[PDB]
Formats: sequence, C-alpha cells, structure tokens
Amino acid sequence: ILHPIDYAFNEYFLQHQLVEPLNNDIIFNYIPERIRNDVNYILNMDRNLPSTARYIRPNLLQDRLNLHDNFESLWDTITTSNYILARSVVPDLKELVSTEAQIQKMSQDLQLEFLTGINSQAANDCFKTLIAAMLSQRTMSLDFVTTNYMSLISGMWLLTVVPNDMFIRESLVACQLAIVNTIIYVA
Amino acid sequence: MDVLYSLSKTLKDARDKIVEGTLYSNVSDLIQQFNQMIITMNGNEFQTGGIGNLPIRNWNFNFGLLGTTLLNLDANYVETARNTIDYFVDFVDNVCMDEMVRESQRNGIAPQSDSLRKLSAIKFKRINFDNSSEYIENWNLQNRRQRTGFTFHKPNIFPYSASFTLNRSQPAHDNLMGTMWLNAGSEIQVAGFDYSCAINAPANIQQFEHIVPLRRVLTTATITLLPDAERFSFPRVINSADGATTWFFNPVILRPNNVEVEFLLNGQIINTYQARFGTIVARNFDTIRLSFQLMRPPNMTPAVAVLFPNAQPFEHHATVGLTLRIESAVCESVLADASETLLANVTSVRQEYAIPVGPVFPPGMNWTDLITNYSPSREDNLQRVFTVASIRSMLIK
Amino acid sequence: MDVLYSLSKTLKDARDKIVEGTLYSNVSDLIQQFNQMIITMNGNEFQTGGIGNLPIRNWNFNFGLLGTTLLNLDANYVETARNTIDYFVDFVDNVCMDEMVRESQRNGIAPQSDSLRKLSAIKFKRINFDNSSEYIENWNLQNRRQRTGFTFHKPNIFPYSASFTLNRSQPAHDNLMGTMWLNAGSEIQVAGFDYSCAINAPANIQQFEHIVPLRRVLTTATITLLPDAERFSFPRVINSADGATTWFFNPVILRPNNVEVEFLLNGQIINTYQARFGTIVARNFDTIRLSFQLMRPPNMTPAVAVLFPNAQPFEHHATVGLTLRIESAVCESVLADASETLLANVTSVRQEYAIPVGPVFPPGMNWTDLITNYSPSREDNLQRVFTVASIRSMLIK
Amino acid sequence: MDVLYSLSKTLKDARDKIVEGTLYSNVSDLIQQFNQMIITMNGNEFQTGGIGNLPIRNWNFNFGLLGTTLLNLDANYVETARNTIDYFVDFVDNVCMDEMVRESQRNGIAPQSDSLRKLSAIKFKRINFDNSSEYIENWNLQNRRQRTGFTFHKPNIFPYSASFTLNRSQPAHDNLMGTMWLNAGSEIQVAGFDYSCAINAPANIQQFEHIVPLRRVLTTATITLLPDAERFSFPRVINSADGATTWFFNPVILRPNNVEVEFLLNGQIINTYQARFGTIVARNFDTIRLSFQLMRPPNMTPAVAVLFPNAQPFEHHATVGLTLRIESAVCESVLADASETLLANVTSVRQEYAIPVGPVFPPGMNWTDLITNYSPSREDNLQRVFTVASIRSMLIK
Amino acid sequence: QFDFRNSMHMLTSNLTFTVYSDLLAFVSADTVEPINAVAFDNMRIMNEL
Amino acid sequence: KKMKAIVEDFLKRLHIFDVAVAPDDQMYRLRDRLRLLPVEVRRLDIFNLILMAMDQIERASDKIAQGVIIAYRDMQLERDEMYGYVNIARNLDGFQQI
Ligand SMILES: [Zn+2]
Repeated sequence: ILHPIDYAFNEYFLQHQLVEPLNNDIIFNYIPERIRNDVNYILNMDRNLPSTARYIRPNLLQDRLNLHDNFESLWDTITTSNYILARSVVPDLKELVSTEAQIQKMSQDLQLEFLTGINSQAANDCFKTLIAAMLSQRTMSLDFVTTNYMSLISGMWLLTVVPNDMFIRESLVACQLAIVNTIIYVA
Repeated sequence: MDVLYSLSKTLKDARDKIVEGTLYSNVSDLIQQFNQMIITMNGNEFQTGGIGNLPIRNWNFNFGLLGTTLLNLDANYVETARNTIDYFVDFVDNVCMDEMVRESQRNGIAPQSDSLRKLSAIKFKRINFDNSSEYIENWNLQNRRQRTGFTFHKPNIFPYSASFTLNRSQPAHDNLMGTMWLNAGSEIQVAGFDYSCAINAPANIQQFEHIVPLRRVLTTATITLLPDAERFSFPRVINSADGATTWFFNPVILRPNNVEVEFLLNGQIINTYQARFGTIVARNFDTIRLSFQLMRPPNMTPAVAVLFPNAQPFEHHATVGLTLRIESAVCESVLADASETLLANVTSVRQEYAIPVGPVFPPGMNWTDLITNYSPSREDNLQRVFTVASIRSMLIK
Repeated sequence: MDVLYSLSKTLKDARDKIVEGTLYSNVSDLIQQFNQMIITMNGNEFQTGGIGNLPIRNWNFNFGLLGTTLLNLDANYVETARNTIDYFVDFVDNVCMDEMVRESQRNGIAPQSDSLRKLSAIKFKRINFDNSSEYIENWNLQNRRQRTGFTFHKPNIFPYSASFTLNRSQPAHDNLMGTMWLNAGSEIQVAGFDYSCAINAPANIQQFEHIVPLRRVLTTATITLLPDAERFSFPRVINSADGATTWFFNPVILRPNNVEVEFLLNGQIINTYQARFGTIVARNFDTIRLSFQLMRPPNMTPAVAVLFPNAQPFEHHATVGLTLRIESAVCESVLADASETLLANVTSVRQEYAIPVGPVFPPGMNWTDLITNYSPSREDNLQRVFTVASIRSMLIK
Repeated sequence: MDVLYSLSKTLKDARDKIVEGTLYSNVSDLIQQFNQMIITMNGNEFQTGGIGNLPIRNWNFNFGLLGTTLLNLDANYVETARNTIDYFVDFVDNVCMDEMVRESQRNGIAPQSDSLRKLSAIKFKRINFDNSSEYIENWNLQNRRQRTGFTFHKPNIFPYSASFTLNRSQPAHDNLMGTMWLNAGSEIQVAGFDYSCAINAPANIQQFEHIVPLRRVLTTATITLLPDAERFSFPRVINSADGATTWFFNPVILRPNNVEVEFLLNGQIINTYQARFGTIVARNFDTIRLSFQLMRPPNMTPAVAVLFPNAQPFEHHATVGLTLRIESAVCESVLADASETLLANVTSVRQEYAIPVGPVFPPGMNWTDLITNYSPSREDNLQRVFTVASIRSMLIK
Repeated sequence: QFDFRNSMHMLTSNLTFTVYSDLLAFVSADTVEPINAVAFDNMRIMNEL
Repeated sequence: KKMKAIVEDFLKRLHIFDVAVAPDDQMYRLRDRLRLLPVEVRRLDIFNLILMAMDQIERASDKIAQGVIIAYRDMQLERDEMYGYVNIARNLDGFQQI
C-alpha cells in the first residue's frame, strides 16, 4: 500500500537494479586479456559460482572531461599519483652483481688518477623509476654531471631503450649534446 | 498552428510508440513530451464548432500524467495512455475541422477558430516538440521569412480550359486555320490545324503559337514533351465561337515542324528547347510558350497528294500537335497535385458539414476557379487550411 | 506481426544509425533495443521454408551483446554490429517470404508460417518497439476494430473490363446505339454512340448511363473528369457480342450534353457534379454513375449536315465520351496502387519459388480477379501478405 | 558524402526541433550532435565554387557550443542557434552545388570538389549521426558492395524513340506492312499495321514482334498492359524511311490476336503473359518482347467486307496495337522518374551557373542521350550527383 | 483522498541472491618458476644463464 | 547556486587532489566541461520523477500556501469538507499575478 509517488519511486528501484548475474565466464573476461594469454601465469577457476550470484560491474567509461587537454595542474597531479602506485607495484631486483667487485673493476678500467652513487639501492630505484614513469606517463628529467662520461655512457643505453618523448625536451637535448660533444664527435 | 501541429504529432507518436512490451527507453522522451502537453493543457477550457452543421463542443482537460518507472510497458500502461490519447485526438480533430471550415478575407494566414486563437497564446508555447513535416516546416520557414518550397507530382497549375481560336474563318467553316487546346491539371495539349495544308501560305509553312501563363512560378520542373496531340486527332463536330452553328474537323496528323518550347520568367526566356522531345527540365518559369509549324510535305506519294488539293473542297485537314506534361515541380505556394489528399480533405469536411460559402473561396472549393483567380488572400487561406488538413490527417484516417 | 515489424525496424535503425564515428548518445536507445532483441532471440531455433521451391533453412540464435562503454563508436563496433545485422536481416527476409507464400481460407489474419506463429508467443513481445509505419498502424487498428485508412495514388480499384452494350442493334450492325467502356486501374473511359445521331429520338436527345460499382468504399478522392474518351474516337472493327461476326465503328465526336457524374454510397447520392470538368472531390462513395446525352446539333453547317442523313446509311456515327481518373484516394481496405510495390513483391516471391495455387488467391495473383471478387477472406489474406511485404521491403529491395 | 549528409541531417533536425518552448529533453541528443559538429568544424577553412558562374565562396567556422542548461527553450536559445544554422546551411548548399556541377571520366564515384575531399578526411568522421535517407543508404550499400535498390514511380528507362519498320513496302506506299512504335519514359506504344489486312498471309494471320531492351535490369515492376495503341490509331502523313517523300496511314483498329508479353533476363523468359491485359507483374527482367497478330476476321458484316477488299486500292489499313506502362519498378542503378526531382535539381544548377560541357554527361544533362548511352562512368557520376542533390534537397526547397 | 484500490500494488523481486565485490578472489593464479619465464617472443626473458 | 562548490566536491571525492591548490581558470574550465555532459540514465530518471511530482508534493505540504488573492471585494467563503468555511482559492484566474 503506497501513494502513487512512493510507488513510482519503489517501482523504479525494483525495475532498475544494478546487479547482474555473475559466472566464471564473466570473471575470466574480467581478468585482463594480456595476462590471460601470457604463459608465465597459470589461472584456474577453482571456485563454483551458484546461479544466484550477482555483481555490480564497474563503470569504466573513458574519461569524459579530457583532463589531458588544457588541465595542466590536474594532469600533473594525476600522473604523479599513478607514478606512485606504479612504483609501489614494480618488483625488486634480485641477486645483483657484487657492488664492491663491480666498483673495483670500474675503478681499475677508468684509471682515475665518478664511482659515486653506484649501488643496489640506486639500481632498484632506477628500475622502478623507469617502469613507473612509463606506466604513468610522468615526464622524467635527467640529472647528470657532464664530467661523468661514465654517466653519459649509461645514458646512451637509457636513450636507446626508453622512448625519447618520456623526457622533458630540455633534459633530452642536454643529455644528447653532452654525449655527442664529449664522446661521439670528439671520437 | 505550431502548437496544434505539436499536439497532433505528440498524439501520433504516442499511438505509434506506446505499445505493449516496448522498452521504456524507447519512449522516455515521448512520455516527457506527453506529460508536458498534459500539464500545459490542464485547467484550460476550449470550444469548437458552431458554423454550419458542425456541433458546438466543449473541451476540458483534467488528466493525470503517465508513469515513467517501468522497464517495459505492459497492457495496463497502454490502456491508461490510450484513454487520454482518445480524448486528445478528438479535441485535435474538432479543432482542425473548425479551422478548416473557416476563412477570412483579411489576414487569412492567421488563426480563425477561437480554439486556435487560444492556442496561439504564450502559455501554450511549451508544446512545440517537433516541426518536421513538409507543410509545418514550410509554415515555419515562411514565418521566418526564408525560401519555402512544396514538391508536387502532377501539380494542378493549369486552370481547366478547352477552347479553340480561328485565325482564318468563314461562315461555312469549310476552310479554317487556327489552334485548339486543352489545358487541364498538369497537361497542355495543343493542335494547330489548317484545312488547306498551307497551299497558299508563304513557303508553305503555317505558324502556330500557344501561350500558357501560370498563376505561380514553378521551379525545377521535370516535363514530358511529345510531338502529337492525341486529343485532337479524330473527327469532331464542334460548336461555333458564338454557339450559332456547328463545324466539322476531320484531322489528318502531320509531324510538327520547327517545334520550340520556351519557359519564361518575368517575360524573359529561361529555358528553350528546339526539336527535342522526351524529358526536359525547366528550372524557373511562369509562362510556357509553344511554337510549331505545319509544313506542307514538299514530296508526296499519290495517296498523300490526293488528300490536299489546291481548290476549296478540303475533306482532310492538316493538323500538328504537341503534348506537354509537368511530371514534377517545386512551387513556393501551395497547389493541388495528384499525390496529396489535402484538397480532398478540406473539400470533404466543408461538404460534409455544409459550410455556407464564405467571402474567399469559390463554391465547393472549386479548384478550377481557385487556380484561375489565385489571389493573395486565397493563397493565404489555402495554405492555412492545407496545413491544418495535414495536421489532422496525421491522426485521422 | 508486430514483433516481425519490430525486428525489421530495429535492424533498419541499426543499419542506418550504427556508423563509425557517430556519438554514442545518438544510438544509446537503439543499442538498448538491439541488445534486448539479441537477448530475447538468443537460444531459439526457427525453421523457414519448405513450401514450393523455397529452401528449408534453420536459424539458431546465439549472439553476444553490443558494447555500451564508448563515446564515439569506431570500426570495431560497426563490424561487430554488422556481422549480427546481416544474420538478423536474412532471418527476417526468410520469415517474410514464408509468410507471403502462404494463405488460409479460415483465419487469413492469423499468422501462417510457423516462424511467425512462434514469434506470436508472449516471450518475444518485449521486442515490440515502435509501430510507426502506415501498414503496421493499420494492422494494429484493424486488430482493435478501429477505423483504417490507406492513402493511394490512383488506386487500382476497377477490375479490368473492356466491353460494349448495344441498346439498339440488328444483324447488319449498321444502325447501332449503345455504349463502349474501358475500366482499368483508376481510369473509367466511357463513350455512348448512336449511328442515327438521335434523328428519330424524342427531343433529338439520346441518353446514356454508366454505373461502375467499386468493391470498396473510397473516401476523400480527387478525380479528374474530362469530356472526351480518346480511346473510342478512332475507327474500329469489333467482334460481335457472340463472336459470330464483326461490325464497323466509324465515330465522329460531339461534346457530351447534360453531363452528370454522381458518387453514391449505398444508393444515396453523396456527391454530384453537373456539367463540370477538371478536378473534383468525392468525399465518400462506393458507386459512380455517369449520365450523359448525345444531343443532335440543332444547327449545322453544310459540312456537318452532310454527315447525318435522314435515311438509313450512316457512314459516320455520333459519339460522346467521358474520361474519369481517380488521381488519389483513401480506402479502408488494402489495394494496389501505382506508387507502392507490395503486390509486385508478393507476386514476385510466389512466382520465383513456384508456390502452388492455394484456395484463396487466384492463380498468379491476378489482380483483376482478386479485385473483381474481393471476398472478406481474400481481404484478410491480402492485408496480411501486404503488411508482411512492406515489413520485408523495409530491409530488402 | 556521408559526412556531408550528416551535416545536412543535423541542420534539418536543428531547424525542425530547436523551436521556442520545446522541452530540452526533446533536443538533448540533437544538441550533443550539433556541438560535436561545431567542435569538428571549428578552425577549418573551406573554399567552394570557381566553376562556371558559380561564385567563389570562403567559409570559416568559429562558433560557440549551444547551451545544455535549460528546461524549456526560450527565445534566446533559438536566436543563438539560428545564426549558426543559417551559416551551416549556406555552407552545405554551396558544397552540394559545387559537387553537383563537377564530373570525372575516371573515378566518377569519388568526391570531386575540394570541400568534399576535405570532408572525406578522418578528422571529420566524428559527425555521422544517421544515414536514414534512401539515397545515402544505397550509397553506403554500394560502397560495401551489398545490393542496392531504388524504387521509382514511372521510371524513365526507355530513351525517347519514335520509329517504324516496314517489312513489306513499295515506292508508292500503297501496300505497306510492318510495325510503328513510340518508346518514351515509362511507356511503350507499338502498333502493327497491314494494308492488305492479311488477305494473302498464311492462315489469314500477320505476325508482329517488338523488342525493347532496357539499359538496366528492372525488378518487381508493376506493369499496365492495354490492347490498343491510341497514339497510332488516327490518320497520319509520315515521312518515308529515307525522308525523300511522304506516305499515308489510315488505320482501322482490330483487337490484337494471340498477344504474348515476355519479360526476359539474359535471354531467358522470366515472365510470360498470354492474352492478359491490365495490371501484371514482372519480377526481374532486362528485355520486353511484345508479340501480337492481326487476324483477318473470319466473318464480316457488309460494312467491314467493304473496308477489306482483295485488290490494291486499300483505303482502310488494318492495325493492331499494344500499350505498356511501367507504373512502378525497382532498379539497382539510379534513374530519373516522375515523382522525384534530383535530375531537375542537377540540371537546374548546371543551367543556372552555366557549367561548361564536361567529359561525362551530355550537354544540358539530356536524359535521352544519357540513358541511351548509360556507361559505367555515367552511372557512377550520376549516382554521385543524385546523392548530393538529395543531401541538398534536405535543406533547400 | 486515500483510495485503497489506487494505493494497493503488487511489488515483485527476486527471492534471494548474493552480491560479490572482489571478482578476482575466485581466480587462483600461480606463476611459473622465474628462471624459465618467457617473454612475448616465447624465449626466456633472461637468457644469459 | 555556485557550481564551484560542486566542482570542489567532485575534486575532493576524487581523493588525489588538494582542491585548495587547483588554479581558478582550471576550476571554471572543469565546470564548463561538466555542464556539457549528458546526465546518467538512473539519476536523470529519478530527477524526472522528482520534477514531475514536486508540484504535487509542495501542494500537499501543510505549512505553506501557493499565494494570496486580495480582490478587494466581498467574496463568499467557500464550504469545504476539510473545514466548514475557508478563503480557499483553487486557481488564480481573473487576477493579475505578481
Ligand atoms: Zn503518377
């Protein structure tokens, strides 16, 4: 027994519920496709879903405000947050080369009549920074000392493997100019 | 008029779309429009009829809105909607008939019935919805003062005329030269005849002209021009110009020579076709001028030569004709064509309810008289009644 | 039938409105309708054909839904939609052909194909959508026992009939009085002839009448009436009433006199026009009575007086004719007209698949016989097949 | 083409639906489409014209999006929308004219104007709305190479040709026998005549045949077949075959005997009708073969025996005939017809702006020549220009 | 005014169901031994061992 | 009604933004872009319910009236079930409205 208006509200609620049937097929499709096809991960549906199982599917419509167009501050914050999350989820490297042995060989080869900042902490930090910056599309600037031609040698590989649009243009041109004018044109 | 069209359009859409089992997402917007119409019409009182035999009717609106919370409509919803739809359709029907049956010599384009005058008010402007039919969109364009156009298939642009003109004549009608014509609906049949077959004419060629002016300019017209007037190719006994006596016409058909068809606008040749039959296009014209010659055959086999002697006794009369049919056209003003039923609807309503003859239209909505004397007031009233007829036909069948 | 129409309408909307690049707000509701159609049809098996040479085809429905998370739909969306649209269009095609190639003496309105019988189930009712077409509108109306109306451009209402009546005759067939007529489609063409030119008739006037009864009541019809019958104005050699001999008809045309064209409804005169030609309106009628007179010309020039002697030999035979064309009309029942192609589609399907002649329709869908004997069962079956043919044409050419 | 059609459709909906007082829910989707169009078209520059007398025009787009924050539209909203709509409508008009007045020998289906080529880019695909119209639907189907179909009322498929063939003849033209036909638009009138009236023919029967091959395949065509050729049943003086003299034709009409109408595809009889007149159906054909006979009446009254002697002085010449009208048909290719106005629109634009004769279409868009030599390139260009003309007609009337 | 006939309705729903949220607790995922983990080209990611 | 409050609540509930710092032009751009998006179907349907029934809810209210006609003339009190005699006007017909 309801007023017509109350009945309208309740009827709308009853007729437009957000719950939908859930099955192993829906769960499997919810798993990202690339992960499903990757042979490194074995996925099994070891659970039985009764017929009376429901779920509310997320609303994953792509952004309607286009915060990447003319929202510099908001986009900077968004990219920073995604970068933090990606850093959290990137794995940690294991059994790196012995830092002391590598430092000793580098010092012997370079014969510095440079080796500062080389260690496992820095290696892991760089791994995470690269992967997370690529995931979040955070622009990453390059910090280096032009006198450290070893750092420039490493930056050669950096630029080879990391797309050039991931670096702020000034930093990219600085690194490339240092490389050319201290190694390549000189050689 | 826009409000009336919106009412009829809403009711037609409700009839078409509110059906059992249909998703409410299919008719959400329609039901919003229907509720808006009900809200706007509630609490208002209307009167229709009172002219001729059309009964005086009173309309009151105290309806309840329609539900908006089902996922799929059910039978209950359809019946609840239909009960209101019937009353609204009846109201629209009677308002349309009341508007059709009326006319005004001054400001014929404005509403004439009191119901439509009331709907002209600002309070009812909330009922507008859509204006997508040909006649309503032309109405709106005309009010906005832009170019309008109605596309007609076989437009009745020629007032019915059937007559002849004799350039050479005698009391005995034994030796005649002239033309005969029928201009009817969307066709012109003209036939120039000479009894002597141009025996004594200069260069044995007789020239014939026929000018048909139109009451309105036709644009982008497709026309069929054919070289024979089949209506004037058999023996006939016609009555003299003054009706005193009767004369005989025993035609023998020759090919029309030097056929020229000119379509003129403001007295200047816009299109011109020479010795070309079949489908032609007249882009913009208000007069059709047809010129054609009877040329005596320079060479005749004996059977042909025996027909045309050089003395008075003439038993066969050389005739050359043209037939011109306007298949399609576009006109700024409303007309009657072979495809639409608006003239039929208006005339049928007036005849059914025995409307006394008014100060504008001819008796019985005689299209021949109307298009003969197509005046500004007549055009305005005719467009108004045709628009109302289209609005009514959206609902009544 | 409504479910079949809705399947076709949603498929047409999908094939028109699902085009790459279009905003999703333009197809939100359409995609809701399409997904509901897919969900309802899924898990169903239909069988079509098996009559005549129509192939026996099986239809299993298992399709995924269309996506909803997209702003502007792209090539992937269009491809995935069109793959399903093709199958659904083919299924609708075959269902419609199966329906068209069948007839039933009893319950000709009820679905005949087992596929349409299945679709009549209440489970499929959720796909109803909007019944906006003229034929589906009339289908619903006649289901509810409401007024139906079909607008026709020159409807095919007169069964073909080319004949002549001889009110006066003898074996020599040299002194004949009577009428000739051709009724066909939308044109009546009648011509009363008298070989004696009413020399010995009271007041020198011969009366001719022509009654054409329609099988259905036409409403709001525009009619073009002309005062000559060009078909019976040239010399003829006609075989006698019993085929024993042949008689010669050498006409000379006079204007019809005291023309009266009256349109009657159940014997009552609804409309009447006296000596008026051009465009006229018949508001509601089912019989046409054309009365005219051959009046011997009171005054004649010698070239005419020669034609009509007092004695027997009548070389020239006086003839007065009328031509009547129903340009446009409205009918409660279904008919064949010039513009529409429903009769053509039904006949084409039946001929293509060599459907044996059933009990209801005449062989080869002969329209002359179908309209000469337009029984209620024939009307029911014809309306069903025409409605399904329009549904089919909504998707297929 | 699809994008241009979408622009025209969006503007037509804007003019129809954006009216004062209308509920915003009646327009919301259209407003989203309109703002999408404004966003896409902003910042682009277009140039139209420069061919013939068509003025050069430059178009720049910088418009603000229409609001979306009202319940009912007021005067402000309509006024703001109207200026944008007017500019866009003028732009669409000029683009359509510029595309219509152009043609190409190679790739005639491809866009020819700079504006339409620009619109064919990928940045403009965001405006597609809905391709509901028949011509755009067939355009998309032909691009996908699915089966297209255009429905025509009285299609213009027979190039105008009036001619005659003489199987028997002599210099004096006293004892001719043969056929005499007019093919024009949608009508074929063929008369077979014999001056001797089959006095010496085998079995007193003279056979007549007439073959009309169509340029394109017609489908599901409704035909009207009648047993006389009214056009060829009155006395005529006709130029001889080589034009060096004239002969006399004085017909007397008999019923055609053993009439057989065949509608043939690829030389195979698809439809055959024997001695059946009135409405008939041809489901699929590309040639029409009319066969008939003049049978000397076995029994004659004196008035006929006099007409038909044994010797050479034949004064009356026996004639049989047939008339065949294509009331409505379907064709995969585009054609001119009575009802539509696309050919008239194209020809009108070309004549108005004095477009020079190009390498594809005949001068003045002469339909007779075009259909006579309807090459694949002409079909492509004609479909392109007709589709553009339809797009234009959606806005211009 | 209160009208019983116009106020009495019949509300229909489901008898019972369970609504889940994680949607991936039903997926049991293991990883191949890291040494022999292949890249997109089906060769070991680190093949210098 | 300041849509800046709505935009601030939006950014706050996004949970990654320090709303106090967002520049002003970007806040107004965000408002402008939000004003252009179509409403979600469930929320819009609920709003339609409320907008169609709000007139009736307000009329049903007991602590407020819809207006007062003055009319400066002797008008007979109407007789109603809810109360013997009242100055109930059921419509403002025939009076200029302010
Ligand atoms: Zn026609």
